[PDB]
Amino acid sequence: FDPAEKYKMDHRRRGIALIFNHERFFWHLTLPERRGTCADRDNLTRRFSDLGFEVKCFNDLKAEELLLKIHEVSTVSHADADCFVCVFLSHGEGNHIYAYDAKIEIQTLTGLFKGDKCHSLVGKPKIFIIQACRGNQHDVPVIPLVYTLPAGADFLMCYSVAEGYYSHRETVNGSWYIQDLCEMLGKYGSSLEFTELLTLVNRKVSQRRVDFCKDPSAIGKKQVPCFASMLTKKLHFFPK
Amino acid sequence: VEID
Repeated sequence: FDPAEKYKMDHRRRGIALIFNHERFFWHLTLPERRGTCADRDNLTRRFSDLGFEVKCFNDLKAEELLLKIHEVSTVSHADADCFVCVFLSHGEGNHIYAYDAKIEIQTLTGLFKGDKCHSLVGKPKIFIIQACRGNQHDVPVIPLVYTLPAGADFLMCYSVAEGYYSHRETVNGSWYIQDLCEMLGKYGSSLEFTELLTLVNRKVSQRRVDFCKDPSAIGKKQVPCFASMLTKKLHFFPK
Repeated sequence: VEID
């Protein structure tokens, strides 16, 4: 048993990174536009391309179209890839994100990549990154005083905020979480272990606060990101 | 800053 075991990241390709980027919504959902989201999209495109990913973006897809595209990707072979990345930039609440016209439960999307459904990603990291609100709590500031594999294995779910909370987006620079994620990818993505790097992102995002707001009650409010690992090995993105 |  090797405590230092790393995923094999020596396939011919790093893999695909999908970015679903949602700026506007069907009028009847009564959801506000998400200015700054195309900055996140572009930022991520640069950072993941630099790590060797083949980045593919889709803008304001309807739910049916979104589902079709993710199904397609889950069905093409990833045999010669190291991993798979899928990013959602949108509104959300509870356990769902919004496509242009309707909510989608996040588990609907991830289930398509479980090992029985996507054999060519078995044993490979399947990384989902979600910039979206997750409920209606606004976090307050405080100060200190044969070995087979499970079909559910090797996912990493990277959320911009902990369960139940609002997440924040600057109208020009992009979301707090994506800005800080991209800064850390830029500096450390090609060297640090990926969950180590996500932890740094947690610290960066937790230092930010709502500095100004039309609602004075929301001034100084906060956000902590949250990642869930079902990974079984250390994950690095050393230059290929 | 806006809420997502």
